[PDB]
Amino acid sequence: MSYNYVVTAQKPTAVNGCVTGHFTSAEDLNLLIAKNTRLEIYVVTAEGLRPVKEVGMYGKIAVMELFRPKGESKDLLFILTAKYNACILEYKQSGESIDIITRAHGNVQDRIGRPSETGIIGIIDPECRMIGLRLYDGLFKVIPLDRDNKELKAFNIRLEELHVIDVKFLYGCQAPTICFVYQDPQGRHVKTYEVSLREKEFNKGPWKQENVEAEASMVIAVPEPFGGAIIIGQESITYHNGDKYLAIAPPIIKQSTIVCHNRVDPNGSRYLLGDMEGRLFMLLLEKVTLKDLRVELLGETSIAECLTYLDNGVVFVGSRLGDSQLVKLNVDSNEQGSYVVAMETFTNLGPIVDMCVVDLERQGQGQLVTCSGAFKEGSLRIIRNGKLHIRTVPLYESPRKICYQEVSQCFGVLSSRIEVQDTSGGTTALRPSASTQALSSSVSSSKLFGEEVEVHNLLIIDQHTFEVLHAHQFLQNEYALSLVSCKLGKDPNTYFIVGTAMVYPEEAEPKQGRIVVFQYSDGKLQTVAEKEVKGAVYSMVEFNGKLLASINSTVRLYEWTTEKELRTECNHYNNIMALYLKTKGDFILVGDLMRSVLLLAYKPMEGNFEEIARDFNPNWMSAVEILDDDNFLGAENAFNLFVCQKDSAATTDEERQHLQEVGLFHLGEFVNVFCHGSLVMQSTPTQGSVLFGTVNGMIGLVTSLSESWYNLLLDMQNRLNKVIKSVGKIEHSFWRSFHTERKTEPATGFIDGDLIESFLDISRPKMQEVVANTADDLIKVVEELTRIH
Amino acid sequence: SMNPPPPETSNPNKPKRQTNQLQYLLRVVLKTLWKHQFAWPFQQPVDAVKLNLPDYYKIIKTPMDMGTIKKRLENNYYWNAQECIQDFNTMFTNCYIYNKPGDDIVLMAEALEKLFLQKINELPTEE
Amino acid sequence: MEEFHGRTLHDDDSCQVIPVLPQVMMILIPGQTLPLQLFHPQEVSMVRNLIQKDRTFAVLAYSNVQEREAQFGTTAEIYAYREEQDFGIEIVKVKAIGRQRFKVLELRTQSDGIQQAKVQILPECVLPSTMSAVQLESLNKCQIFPCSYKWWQKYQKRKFHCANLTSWPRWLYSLYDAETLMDRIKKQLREWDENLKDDSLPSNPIDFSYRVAACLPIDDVLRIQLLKIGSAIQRLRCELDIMNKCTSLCCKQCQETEITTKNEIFSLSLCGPMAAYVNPHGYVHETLTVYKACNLNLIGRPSTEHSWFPGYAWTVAQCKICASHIGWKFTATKKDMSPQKFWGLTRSALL
Ligand SMILES: [Zn+2]
Repeated sequence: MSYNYVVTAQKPTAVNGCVTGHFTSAEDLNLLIAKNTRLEIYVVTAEGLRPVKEVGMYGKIAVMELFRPKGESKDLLFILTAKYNACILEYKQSGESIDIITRAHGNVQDRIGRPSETGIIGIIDPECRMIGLRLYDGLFKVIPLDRDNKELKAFNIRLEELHVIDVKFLYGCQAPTICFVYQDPQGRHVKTYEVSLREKEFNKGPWKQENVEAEASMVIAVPEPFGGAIIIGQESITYHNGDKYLAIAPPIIKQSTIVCHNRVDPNGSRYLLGDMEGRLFMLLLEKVTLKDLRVELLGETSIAECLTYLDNGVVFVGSRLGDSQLVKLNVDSNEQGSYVVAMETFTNLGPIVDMCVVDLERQGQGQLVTCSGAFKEGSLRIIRNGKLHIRTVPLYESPRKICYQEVSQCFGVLSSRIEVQDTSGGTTALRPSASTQALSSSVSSSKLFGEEVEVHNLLIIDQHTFEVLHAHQFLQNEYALSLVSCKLGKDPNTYFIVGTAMVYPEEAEPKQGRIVVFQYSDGKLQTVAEKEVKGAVYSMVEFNGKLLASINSTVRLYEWTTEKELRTECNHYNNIMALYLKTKGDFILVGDLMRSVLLLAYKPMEGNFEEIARDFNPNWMSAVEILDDDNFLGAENAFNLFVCQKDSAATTDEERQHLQEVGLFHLGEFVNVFCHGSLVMQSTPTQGSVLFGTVNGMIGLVTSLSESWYNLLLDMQNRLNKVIKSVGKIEHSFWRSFHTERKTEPATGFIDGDLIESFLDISRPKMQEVVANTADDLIKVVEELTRIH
Repeated sequence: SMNPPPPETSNPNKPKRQTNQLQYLLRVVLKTLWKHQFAWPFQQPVDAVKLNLPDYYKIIKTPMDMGTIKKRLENNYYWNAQECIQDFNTMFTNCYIYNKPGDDIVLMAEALEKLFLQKINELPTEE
Repeated sequence: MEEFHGRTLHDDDSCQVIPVLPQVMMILIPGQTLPLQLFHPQEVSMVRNLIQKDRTFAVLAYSNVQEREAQFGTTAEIYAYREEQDFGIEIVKVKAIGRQRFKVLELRTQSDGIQQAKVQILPECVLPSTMSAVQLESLNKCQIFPCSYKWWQKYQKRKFHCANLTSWPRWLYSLYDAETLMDRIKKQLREWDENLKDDSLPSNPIDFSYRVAACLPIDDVLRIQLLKIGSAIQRLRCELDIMNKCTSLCCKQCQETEITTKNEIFSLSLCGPMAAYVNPHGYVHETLTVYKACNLNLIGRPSTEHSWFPGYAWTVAQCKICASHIGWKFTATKKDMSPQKFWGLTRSALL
């Protein structure tokens, strides 16, 4: 009924997993980079890295580990998706044709069991005999590593400990053993359990339950000749083996808790460490038996999600928020201290919180500006077609919202910086960000420890040079939410409206909020109108020369008078808390976090808003956009997209006030914001253009289609699945279907552009096998769907 | 807190008879004490929930009020005068043990007893 | 009464034929105990059919008591029943308990006399953590956690650390977090009852919301809007709506006689208006500070002996109708003291 097309214009750039081993050849060292659904294969070199093959997978990569069993000359890779699909792959190359093959495929999802707080923990035994996966609290899955186990038979063993923090496989043991730290009403203890394939039940480990740190989170497996496992919390790095126990409390790691770890030496002497603050630490083991553990700081890198060691001090930083860096370490040479040097900077767009299609130089070709990164990794990215060129503008503070003004010729960006509490009574910045580095600074009108304080700033950046011209520092305990740059009422000057809200630790619901107005003329920013309202201002929209602002649940509209002040016109109360606002002509869209869609229209005859249609379905909402008068695109929980259509020709009042959910599709990406337009230059068979930015950096486009075009593409999708071999032998009809922890529904009213465009990539006999009820006539139709992005 | 059941105004087990002493204890003794201004917090049992007095019944094992005495004399519950006399006595004593001297509620109890003692001194012999 | 162990639960959205008791008119909350006594032989006959079947009977959520119209309803299970032959006629005592919410499709009344209803079971959708869909693989281990003010500050920053990745911030998801929301109800629950949240209050988010739905005075309309909820998050949010809308302060016994309002609530004590205040014996009563209060009589005299508030005489203030001990009427002794006269009503009597 809806008929839509969704194509991946830009692949996700955020690295979720990176492991080192021997995937292509037994002699050649290989690096595998996981980017949400995409897989990258690289050969480790002295100069840098060499690309061989890049393959797309039908599942969100969560578990990726390299292992070598008996008989196998080269390492086999284990991949577990978010859809719970276990697959073992091997590299195959003959002459020039590269084809990754699956030795074993199967699903490991259970009908009964609640997901754990830590989620899925993927660990494989060092001797390569069994795979350990913690999917649910108290339940432990064991899958055997055999030539006969092709369908991958799995068994869940009942464990006494529900809450498991981190589980790994031990070294220097005959029988497979798992070491873990659990939480109980007493505190936190480290316990070991021996696994037996015959009994299919848990047994006693090499040592009893030992008391550890109250904030013990990480567990690192130690190989021969040291053995055992290292447990690091927030304050100290503990060591366990049984009777042997070593404890060291470093004050440099107290600043930020270590979240990621990597093994450097094949015996277990050097260990790469990465905290939340992007600092790089080194764990040193002294020597059969450990003498002492040494912790040493290397420098400052990108916020690492997972670290990996290559060759000759070259370390690849895998960052989800920031740019991936190939950094050199100076552990050697006693003359000069430890210093980290970045060699190659990989472009990472993830996460995307706010984006806009603005013509800057082309005045025809759309140029997208994104609020990428977070904290010190927060930077602006300018995307345009070249292949897609990306221009980076560092900010060193968390970006929130973005707006453009063609009159003043500058961008209005919202920013939030972290400033620690001062002993005397104040705040100080960690590092100089765009706000403190600004040419001119300004403050608002005031009224009436060791803690990190979030301070807001209104940034003014140039559109060609991209320089911080002006910064407006916000009041104490004030949070910025909405920012719009549009002309109001009869006023010719273009203003920047801010929808701030006062947040207090004791005040759960925001009872205070400001509607500040700003003008930018002669290179100076000025306060125009201040409107204090009882509640929070989440989203703002322009409605035919008027400003629409939402206060908690109520929807309000402001008139722009000649006195240069905001005046209340009419108030529209709502049962649900108003969070999402979108408008076109007269139709106004209202949405909350509980996926309760509501449509309202401003009737100017009576001078208020009338409830048109409302849809109530509970799910975690994230982003929404109006496609047309009846169709509206929305983003919900478990990385999915939905479209709901109303009927203006409905004979009954109950039917027209009801919204029909016609759109169902699993994107595999989390959308936070939506904006209209296209990145290409401005005879299209596709109707409209809606671009989107995600958490992992994947940028795509949503466009409506006709009744004939939909059927022609739908029938092409079921035929392409037969010819194109799926990476991991997982169904496309299963992967693209609506996914939720309670139900699974088939995909309707959506066409995946990722499967349609792949027709050009595949060979001629596979092309002729699809068109057979014409081979070159279908190519021109596929080529028409590539020009749009 | 829990309110205990009110005392038995009419009971078939306990013996009862109509005497001239009980007639005076209802028409002269009760009527004068009932029509008094400081009689309202005694016209019913002192409620542990309303007045929020939970430890009141924990100390006072034998609570009484005029309201119980009024129904007992009307329905004829007492045999001789002493049984009706003991009901009035317990009534006042309960407040004296609980409420300390100086309270407004103590002053009423004492005001009624003075009018009670002047009438009980004029109590006649059984017919 | 004869007890039962078996628990019957019908499938979600599946159409089921369940009879409706005519005597039951009040809206039922899932898990709520209902003490029924049925005298009519045909009414006792319906119960006799249920015990042998599945003990599940329908209770209509009557929108209008006049036309008997009801769009929704709740299924009630008979866990206990007793058949006592009293003075000649058959009487049955039924203990009911709520199981599942339902949508009324069609009301069909039998030729026998009793009425039946086309029932569609409402899906009790339970959404997990909002952060679950955005939580990073490295911060997953930080999700488990081992002065009340300090705890919630650390709770928000840790669990909702991935807020920077989304367009919305930390504190916004707190307004949707069940554990955070449950505490907000617990706060006002303590402002009326002394019972600790450890035993008197449940831990499960769905069950906890249902208990509140009954205590707080909610007229049919609020009760219906309260049942249209099929998810824990929608229930607590709505409970907060009632706490921020009906501030009507009355007497706990009268329930109709107005004592004071939220507008008259003033801060004299540094804790706020209400804190712990003990009189000579040893009673811990939370005393409210208000300017003006209606429907309150003055009994006796104001004595300055052991006064909680500094240099004020407390007159024994009581209600005009039920005559319950509401609180006091503090009057200033010195001419240079303000507020001169203000009411000191205890929590125990305040609604
Ligand atoms: Zn009252």
